[PDB]
Amino acid sequence: YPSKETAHWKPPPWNDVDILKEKAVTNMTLNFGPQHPAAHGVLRLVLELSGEMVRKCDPHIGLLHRGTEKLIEYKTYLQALPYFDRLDYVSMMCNEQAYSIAVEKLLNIQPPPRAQWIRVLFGEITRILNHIMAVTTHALDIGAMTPFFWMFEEREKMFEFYERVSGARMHAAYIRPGGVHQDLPLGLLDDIYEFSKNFSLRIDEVEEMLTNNRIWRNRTVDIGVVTAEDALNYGFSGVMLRGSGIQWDLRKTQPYD
Amino acid sequence: MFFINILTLLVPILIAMAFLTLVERKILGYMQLRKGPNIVGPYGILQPFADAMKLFMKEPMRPLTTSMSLFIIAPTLSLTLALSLWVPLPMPHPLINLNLGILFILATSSLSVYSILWSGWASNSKYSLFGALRAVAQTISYEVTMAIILLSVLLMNGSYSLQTLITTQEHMWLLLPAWPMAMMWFISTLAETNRAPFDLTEGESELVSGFNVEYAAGPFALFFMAEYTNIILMNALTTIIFLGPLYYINLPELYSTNFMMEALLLSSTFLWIRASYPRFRYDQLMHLLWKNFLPLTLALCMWHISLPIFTAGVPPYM
Amino acid sequence: AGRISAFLKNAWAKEPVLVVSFSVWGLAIIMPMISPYTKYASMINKATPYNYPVPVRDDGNMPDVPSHPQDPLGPSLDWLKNL
Amino acid sequence: PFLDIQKKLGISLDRHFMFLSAEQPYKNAARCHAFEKEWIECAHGIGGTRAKKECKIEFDDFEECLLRYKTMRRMHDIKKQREKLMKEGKYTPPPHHSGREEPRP
Amino acid sequence: MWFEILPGLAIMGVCLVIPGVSTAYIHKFTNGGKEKRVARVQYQWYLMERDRRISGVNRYYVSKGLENI
Amino acid sequence: MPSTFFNLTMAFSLSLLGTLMFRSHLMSTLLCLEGMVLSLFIMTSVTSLNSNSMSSMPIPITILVFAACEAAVGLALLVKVSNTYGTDYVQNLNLLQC
Amino acid sequence: SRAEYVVTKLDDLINWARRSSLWPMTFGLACCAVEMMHMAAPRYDMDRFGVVFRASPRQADVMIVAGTLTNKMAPALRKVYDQMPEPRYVVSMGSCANGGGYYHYSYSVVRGCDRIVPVDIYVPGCPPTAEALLYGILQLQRKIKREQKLKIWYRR
Amino acid sequence: MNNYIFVLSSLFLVGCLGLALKPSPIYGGLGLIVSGFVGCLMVLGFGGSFLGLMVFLIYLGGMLVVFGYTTAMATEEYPETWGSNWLILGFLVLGVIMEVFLICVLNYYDEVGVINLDGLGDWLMYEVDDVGVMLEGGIGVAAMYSCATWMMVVAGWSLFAGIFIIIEITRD
Amino acid sequence: RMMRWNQERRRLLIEDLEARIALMPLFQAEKDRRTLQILRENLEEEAIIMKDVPNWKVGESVFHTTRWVPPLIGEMYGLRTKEEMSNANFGFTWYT
Amino acid sequence: MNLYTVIFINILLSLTLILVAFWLPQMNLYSEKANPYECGFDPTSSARLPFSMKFFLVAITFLLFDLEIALLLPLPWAIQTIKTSTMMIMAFILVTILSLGLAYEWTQKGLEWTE
Ligand SMILES: CCCCCCCCCCCCO[C@@H]1O[C@H](CO)[C@@H](O[C@H]2O[C@H](CO)[C@@H](O)[C@H](O)[C@H]2O)[C@H](O)[C@H]1O
Ligand SMILES: CCCCCCCCCCCCO[C@@H]1O[C@H](CO)[C@@H](O[C@H]2O[C@H](CO)[C@@H](O)[C@H](O)[C@H]2O)[C@H](O)[C@H]1O
Ligand SMILES: CCCCCCCCCCCCO[C@@H]1O[C@H](CO)[C@@H](O[C@H]2O[C@H](CO)[C@@H](O)[C@H](O)[C@H]2O)[C@H](O)[C@H]1O
Ligand SMILES: CCCCCCCCCCCCO[C@@H]1O[C@H](CO)[C@@H](O[C@H]2O[C@H](CO)[C@@H](O)[C@H](O)[C@H]2O)[C@H](O)[C@H]1O
Ligand SMILES: C/C=C(/C)[C@H](O)[C@H](C)/C=C(C)/C=C/C/C(C)=C/Cc1[nH]c(OC)c(OC)c(=O)c1C
Ligand code: SF4
Repeated sequence: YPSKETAHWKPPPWNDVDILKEKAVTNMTLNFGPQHPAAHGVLRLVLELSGEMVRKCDPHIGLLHRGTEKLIEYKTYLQALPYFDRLDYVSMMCNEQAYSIAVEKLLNIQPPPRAQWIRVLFGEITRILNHIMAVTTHALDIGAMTPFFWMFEEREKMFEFYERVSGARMHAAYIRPGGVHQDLPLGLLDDIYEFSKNFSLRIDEVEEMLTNNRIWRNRTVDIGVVTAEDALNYGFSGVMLRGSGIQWDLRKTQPYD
Repeated sequence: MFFINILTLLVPILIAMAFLTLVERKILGYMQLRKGPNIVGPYGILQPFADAMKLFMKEPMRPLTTSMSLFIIAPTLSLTLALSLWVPLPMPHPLINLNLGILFILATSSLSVYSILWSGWASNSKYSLFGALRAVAQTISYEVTMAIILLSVLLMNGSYSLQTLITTQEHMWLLLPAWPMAMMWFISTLAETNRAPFDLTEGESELVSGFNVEYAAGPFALFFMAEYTNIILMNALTTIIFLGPLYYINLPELYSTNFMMEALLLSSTFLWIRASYPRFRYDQLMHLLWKNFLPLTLALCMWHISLPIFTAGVPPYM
Repeated sequence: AGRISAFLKNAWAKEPVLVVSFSVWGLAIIMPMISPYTKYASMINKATPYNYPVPVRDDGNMPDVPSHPQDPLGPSLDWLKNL
Repeated sequence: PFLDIQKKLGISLDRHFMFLSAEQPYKNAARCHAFEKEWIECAHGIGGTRAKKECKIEFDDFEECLLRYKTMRRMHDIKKQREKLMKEGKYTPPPHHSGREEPRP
Repeated sequence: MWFEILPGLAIMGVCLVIPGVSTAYIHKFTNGGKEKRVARVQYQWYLMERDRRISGVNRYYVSKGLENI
Repeated sequence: MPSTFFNLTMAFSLSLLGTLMFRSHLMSTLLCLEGMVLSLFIMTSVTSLNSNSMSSMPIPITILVFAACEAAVGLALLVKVSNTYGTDYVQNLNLLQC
Repeated sequence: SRAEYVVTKLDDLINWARRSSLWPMTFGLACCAVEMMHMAAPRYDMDRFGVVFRASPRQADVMIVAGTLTNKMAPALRKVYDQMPEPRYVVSMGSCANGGGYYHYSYSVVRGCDRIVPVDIYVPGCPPTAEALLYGILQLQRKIKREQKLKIWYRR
Repeated sequence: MNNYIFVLSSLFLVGCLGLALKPSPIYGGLGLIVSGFVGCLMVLGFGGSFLGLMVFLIYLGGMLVVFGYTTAMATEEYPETWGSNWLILGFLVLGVIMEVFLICVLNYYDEVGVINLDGLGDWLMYEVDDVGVMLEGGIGVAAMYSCATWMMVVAGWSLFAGIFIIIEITRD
Repeated sequence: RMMRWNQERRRLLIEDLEARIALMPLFQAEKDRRTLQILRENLEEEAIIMKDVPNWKVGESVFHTTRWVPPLIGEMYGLRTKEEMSNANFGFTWYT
Repeated sequence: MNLYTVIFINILLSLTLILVAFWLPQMNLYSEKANPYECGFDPTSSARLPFSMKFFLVAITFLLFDLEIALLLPLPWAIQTIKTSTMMIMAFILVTILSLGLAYEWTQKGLEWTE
């Protein structure tokens, strides 16, 4: 029997499944950085979160954009060299080499035989420098802080080789188009050798703490899996390629020096 | 004369709590190939007092979005329950003698989780709310096993009185007939006290500082005093339960000295553990406790129910 | 009978927590059945005297109820002293 | 019950702890065990309607032991009459009521 | 070196022994040179109350032996 | 004892008023159903202790046992109400008038 | 006077506690922050001076600006500085922070962190060696040692 | 100390008054902890011990879960507190006035029956076996394993079934 | 070793309980006398206090039965100082 | 009484340190200092919005297991009974159905957090 007040009632659905106006899906939007012990300085990682599950990652970079490529245009090819120290400022002499090989190609000149061995020597010291920073600060974020202090004593010693050739612990400005700036001081290869004979024990101690640890494996195994074909299509390189099985290394495939 | 007896409990504990902060920073130091504090006083002995004084002259924070009643209550509760956990501990004679001391320890410990929850919720900040909801997750993880582990050990003891554990361990540590429960008990205490590799509520790496990110100054100092008091207590409790110190009715001084040596040693292993391992993921903390410890704890509960029955080894009621 | 050994070795390798949990669970249900001491658990609990043993009026037909506690009659706890 | 199964099977699932005078652990009587045991034996077999009138003496005594309404009333009257006398000044309690007895034993 | 940790570890040690020793002695000092009577069950509490009543000074720890009968 | 039961019984009435007088959240009405369990448990516990009836002390525990199950089943339903409308407001649960 | 003397020694007391507990904010921008990690490394062990890195600006005393401050990051640096409870100190470390450094003429760089926050100590270098930063940190403790807040309150 | 139990039951009453006004479930869970704690102290005053600590233990784990559910399902932008709304603040104050009135009134028309303010404390413990040994509430609660084993069957089954019940209720 | 030490503790408890049993007759004799005097001493004061109250029967019971009903604590310490009453209600439970 | 005294003493210390912390320091309040913290940028939304609980099923399963602790805690008194066979059989079954309940939830992906 219709009554004025129930004049708006509708018959129920034929299967009790009531259509509902689509519910608002809202995730928690969180700023992760810049000032955050894990952001590596200047990452404003804006995360959309459901609980603690990450729905979207929106890296906001540019908090350390300093116009290096425009500044380079007002410099000579030598004045511009120190900008490359401050790009990957953990891999200084490797950056200088990349810039040095470019200009040498354009100049059509060749660095001499000894300076190519100095540049590969310091090219690999810098890799050990870079991998210590990568490995231990990566372990530091996960929560293992001791390996960081063990290996940054080894970095303090490699900084001594940088200073004994260039006079600066980090920004050496030592690899230059055409060769290296100064020759090795006498007695430097002994110290590099003395360090190198002992360094594999240092790697062993770090590995004893991480490689077979079940709390390290659980935090890292099956995490951030990237397939080979997506590695290539995303522009990845280096370990991000060789971690996924791809056999590529420019030192092997397009060798320099 | 009872008030003087509070002084000789709450003051030595608070002094011992402070130096635990110094011992932590120096043991972590030498384990990391450095020296830790050693300038502020002879070998840093004054460093704890500097940090305390500085924190109580630091401006305290009253964030505009904060719920002040619970914001203030939470640190006050934290330090109260840390000190209150101590009054029943027999060393070898307790300040307050309770028949169900073990339950008083269980119940007081649980209620202290609400200082993490209320502070985090009252901060009205995203990182402090993440920290609080890890306190909830961490408690749901370790609570069920921790109580059952105590039940298993107390079926060899006969009661919930802590002072009766002294008499149970007159000829042998409970560590021997119970080392599987001690292993599971020990890991629970690291989870109970938010200690690495279980510092998930704080977890500076992922959350900037977790539940106490909006706390500065003296209110933040109270949270830490509570955290480090609990470390000593949980290891002091583990020393009574499992590593029963020597007790001679004629030499009560012997029990305290031996009790201290083992409590210091166990407290060091907390600092040793913090320097050695990476941090768990708080979802994996639940899986550790529910899929490993809990199946073992239920079996050991059933083992220790039957064990006094088929050896005629039922403990006495008194 | 042959596949089970393969399974048990497999579980024992990769799931010792559960293999230990089932064993201890099942070992706790057997041990009371076979121990030659399970019977004393009741006896010792019955031999613990909490309430006062209220004496009974000696009518005269009680030839196996002691008069004095140091009589040679009545329940004895020698089995408990020498247990 | 509505299906006296327990009575039929002769078991006792919950019939044995129905009231105060039931068996207690370690033979510890309940408060007012004597009175209740009397009331339940008075009203046994005569039915509920007869028992409501013919066991009123047993019940009103059990009800008084359990709830003690008259006892509190009576001790309220003694203390209130003594309050009145002491305000006027016609009664000073004995030494053994003011905290100065010679204790027994 | 590592033994420079000891100065703080030794302070912490002395601090953790004051609670146990001070409580044991304070109990003897407030209970006539005897351990503070423990009362877990009602029976033991009754014995203390009886001892308090027959002492003569309203203190349970003033024992009276065969001197008193 | 007399004064305690009156205060305990009035405590139960206040929670029955709280349960019967809804506001927005369904979770708040669930907490009043726990205010009632707590009042009943404390009454039963005091009754049994006062009368020295040890054989009745199992019963207060079962009340807690059968009160948790409701709290669990109540919270499980509150999850399904939230998964539908995104809140636990009672005013949303009104489709069944028709 | 006696009170003026007592105020002086109370001033040394509060200063000493702030000198002996400087908690820098975990916060570095570019390559200068690598040398700040070396100062925490074993050889220098700033922890032995009572210097502990704390992530939250509420729990931090000192903000060390260790790298380039770009315009995009300038408001955020100020915000975490505002949220530092007082007393609070800034160490500007490196040419970038000191005055822009190698990027002084860039359109996107703040020409010195001292346009954004008040700076207590300037540490030169690109980067300063960990000892240079350590000398600067220890030069901040001497600045605190010269603090005279309580005495000045007395003469108000 | 003669008013001790009366005060605990008065605090318990308020905790349920605050709870009945239903502010944000963050505070409703705070009232249950304080009422749970107050109520625990009452069972202790009357001679209990195991029953006192259990209801306190159980309600500590219940409000932990309830807190997790509030932040996920029962939270709005401006959570209500007892002072948040003038109307609720009125009935919390007024509610306390009424009890001060009901107690005073009902105490006037009977003097002994319900509230006997004149005799608070005189009637807390009625009897007590002064030379007893076996009297803890734990012994009474432990009877579930021997005498009232039926209590434990239904209790165990209640919890056992509940796991199956909730897994189906929450299933996707 | 736990087994052998718990069995020894069971014998020790039996010895300690048998000591109590050997003494309960003396406590029971004393409890009766102590309780009877306290009830007699309230009766000697009700007679004094409530002489001049109409329709008051001093010592009147509240029970139809003439069986001995043990007194409550409130009946027994009700005319004494509140300290005695607080002791009987909380003496055991608050001792710690 | 002692246990009440020692805890007020604990509370008064926690209160006393709270008062000194607020009335001793020199405080300088302004809006930008007292805003919430979020790594240097403004929050994009209040922190009071719903926060999905991915372990909710385990949360309510904690309640059911929490009350099953309340049933096992009387055991220390229960092993004092004459009816040892009964006490033990009831204990074994109780722990076994808790285990059977746990196994069912484990196999139903109930311990897994919802994605
Ligand atoms: C009288 C003093 C004695 C104590 C009184 C309090 C007893 C406890 C009562 C608990 C219930 C409160 O009763 C309350 O009723 C009001 C209407 O009045 C309803 O509340 C609803 O309307 C009111 C009035 O606009 C709004 O403020 C409220 O937000 C809304 O939910 C709820 O149903 C219930 O929250
Ligand atoms: C959360 C809020 C809690 C506040 C609760 C209220 C606390 C105060 C308790 C009020 C209860 C009655 O408190 C007090 O009780 C005593 C006895 O117990 C009453 O009675 C007292 O005085 C009367 C005379 O009037 C005498 O018989 C005797 O001295 C005593 O019985 C007092 O008149 C009353 O002041
Ligand atoms: C189909 C659904 C139901 C199936 C599941 C339930 C099966 C029943 C299991 C519970 C069994 C309880 O079993 C019952 O235990 C009680 C006491 O515990 C015994 O009852 C006993 O109680 C006390 C023991 O002190 C004695 O005073 C009493 O005289 C005696 O009968 C019963 O004789 C027994 O039948
Ligand atoms: C649905 C869940 C089911 C899974 C759980 C099944 C648990 C079953 C456990 C069965 C074990 C019972 O084990 C049984 O223990 C009792 C007492 O403890 C022993 O009984 C023996 O000891 C008792 C006292 O202790 C003596 O009074 C008795 O005369 C004697 O037989 C039995 O000889 C043994 O068989
Ligand atoms: C945990 C506590 C401690 C005391 C630790 O020992 C040390 C001292 C703190 C560390 C590691 C960082 C301190 C400040 C910070 C946020 C630096 C920026 C940064 N951090 C990097 O990695 C971590 C980088 O990696 C390539 C960077 O480029 C940059 C620019
Ligand atoms: S000053 Fe030099 S080392 Fe420091 S951040 Fe700038 S470029 Fe890097």
